[PDB]
Amino acid sequence: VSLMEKLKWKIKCIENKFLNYRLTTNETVVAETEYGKVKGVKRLTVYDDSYYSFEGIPYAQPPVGELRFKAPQRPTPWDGVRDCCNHKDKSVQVDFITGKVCGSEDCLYLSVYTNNLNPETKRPVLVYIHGGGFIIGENHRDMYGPDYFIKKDVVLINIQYRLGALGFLSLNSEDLNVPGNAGLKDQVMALRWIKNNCANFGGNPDNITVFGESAGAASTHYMMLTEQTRGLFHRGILMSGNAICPWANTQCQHRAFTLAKLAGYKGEDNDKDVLEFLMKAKPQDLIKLEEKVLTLEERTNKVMFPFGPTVEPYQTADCVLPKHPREMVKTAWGNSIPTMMGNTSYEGLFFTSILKQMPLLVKELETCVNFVPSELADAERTAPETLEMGAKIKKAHVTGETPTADNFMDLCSHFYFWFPMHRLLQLRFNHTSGTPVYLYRFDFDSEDLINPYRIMRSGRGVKGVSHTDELTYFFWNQLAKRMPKESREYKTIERMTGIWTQFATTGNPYSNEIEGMENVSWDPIEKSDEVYKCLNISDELKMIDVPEMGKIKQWESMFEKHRDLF
Repeated sequence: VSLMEKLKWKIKCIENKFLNYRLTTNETVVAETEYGKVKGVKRLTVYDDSYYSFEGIPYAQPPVGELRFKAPQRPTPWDGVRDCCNHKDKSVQVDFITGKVCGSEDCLYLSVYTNNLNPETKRPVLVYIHGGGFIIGENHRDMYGPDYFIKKDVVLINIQYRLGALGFLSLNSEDLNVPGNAGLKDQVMALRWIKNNCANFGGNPDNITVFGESAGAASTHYMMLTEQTRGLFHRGILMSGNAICPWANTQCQHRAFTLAKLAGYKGEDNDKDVLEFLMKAKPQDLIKLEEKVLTLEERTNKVMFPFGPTVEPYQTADCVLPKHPREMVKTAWGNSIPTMMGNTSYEGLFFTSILKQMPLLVKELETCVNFVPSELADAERTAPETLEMGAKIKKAHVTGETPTADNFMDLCSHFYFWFPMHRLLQLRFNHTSGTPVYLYRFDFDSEDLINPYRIMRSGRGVKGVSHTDELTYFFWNQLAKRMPKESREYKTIERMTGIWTQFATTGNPYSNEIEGMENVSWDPIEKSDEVYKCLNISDELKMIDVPEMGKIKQWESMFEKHRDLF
C-alpha cells in the first residue's frame, strides 16, 4: 500500500482518536452478566444520536501459553465491576495499510451496543461476525461503528475471534488436541455467551440474528451448520459468502510443518515436535510468515489462505466441522431458520489491485482450467476433461477474441461468490423444512462515502459495486462523515439498516415503512424456480431476475457427468 495512503491513514487514525474522545460522555452504566457486572459508557454519533457502549467483554479465557491453538475455555468470573469503557486489542494479524504485525493473543472479546438499556419490550438481537479471510479483522468501532444501527431499536453485538494460524492451525496426531477450527470454536462460545446474557441488555434471547460478510458470511453459515449451536439463534444473513465457497475451507494439516520451518524449526516432520516449537514461537513471527506458507502449486490452484476452516481429522467434544461443508448442509439445523443471502453487483471488481501486480493472471482465461472447481480438475490441469470444463467457463466470461481484465473480474464474481451461492441453494432445497430464503443484490454505487477496504483493493476512482462496498452503509468507520439527510447515501443507510432490522425482527425482510419499497413484492425462492428472483438495491429498489443466472447455469453444466458432486 502506497506511502501516501499510509500517511493519510495515520492522520485519519489521529483524527479518529480525538473524535472518539469528544464523542464520549460521562454517563456510565452498569449491567449484570452471568460472569459479573460490567461498566459501560454512553457515546455520541455524528448524527446527534446516542448509545450505550460495552466494549471488551471477555467470552473466553485468554488463549495464551498452553491454550494457544486450542479450543477456547469459559472465562473466569469476577465479583466487582469490570471496566468495559474501552476496546480490547484485535487478534494478531498483518495490518493491510502499514504491513506491520499488530494485535495481541488476548483478543477473545465482544461488544454490546444499544440506544436504550431499559426498553419496554425485549429487542431483536443482531450479531455481526466480521470478514477478513479468517486472517485480518476486528470489532473496533473505527471499522465497525454501530452508529447507524443504533438509530433502530435493536441490540447490536460485534465479536472477535482468533485469526490465522493461531485461529486455524490443524494437526493430525489425536494426542495433541489441535484438531483445528479454534477460531470457529471461538465463535460458538461467543454465541452461547450472547444466548445467556443478551437479556441483561434488553435483548430477546428468542429473537437473535447472526450475520456476516465475506469470511464473516462463511462463519455465519458455519454457525448455521454445526450441531454445536443448534437452536441458539433464529435468523441468518449471508452477505457475499457461505461455507462452500472455495476459499472457505482447506485441508491444512501439512502446512504446520512448513510454517515451523519458515520460523526456525530444526528437526523432523512429526506433529509433536512441530507443535512444541510452534507453542513457544513469538506470535508476531508466526503471523508475519503465514504469507509464505502456500506453495506455487497451491496458489496456482487458487488456494487463497494457508490456514483456515478445515474438516477436523478426529472428533473432539468441541468439534465444529466433522465432515466437508457440503456434507454438513444435508444435516443442518440452520436449514430450517429464515435466511437472507446476497451479493454485490460486481463482486470480482475487488481484484483490480491484485491484477495490477500480476498482469499474467489474465492469460489464465485462455483455457480457464485453473478456475475449474478443484474436486473436478486433475492435478496438472492438463487432462482433456479439464480443458473441457475450462472451455465452458471461458464461453461464459470471455467476450472477445482475447481475454480482458473485466472478463477476469467477472469470472471471479462467479468462481468465488455466485456459483457457490447457487450450489448451496439447490443443496439446501433438498434437505429443508421449507423456511424462506430471500435474495438481494446490492447495486448502489457511491464514492462520496467509503470504507477502509477501498484503500486495500486500490478502489480509488473506480466505478462499479465491489465486494465490501456495502459495509459502508451498515457501520460507521473512521473514513466516514456525516451525510445530509436528503442524500442518496443517507437514504441507502436508512434502507439497509431498516431491511436488516426488519428481517431480524420478523424473519421477513419486507416493510412498506422503508422508503422505496412501495411497489416491492419480495418473494422467497422456491425449489421449483428455474430462475432466481432477488431485490436489486440501487437508487431504486426493484425486484428482478438474477442477471448472473445464465452464467450460473453455464458453471453448473460442468457437473453434467458428475451430478453427485454438485
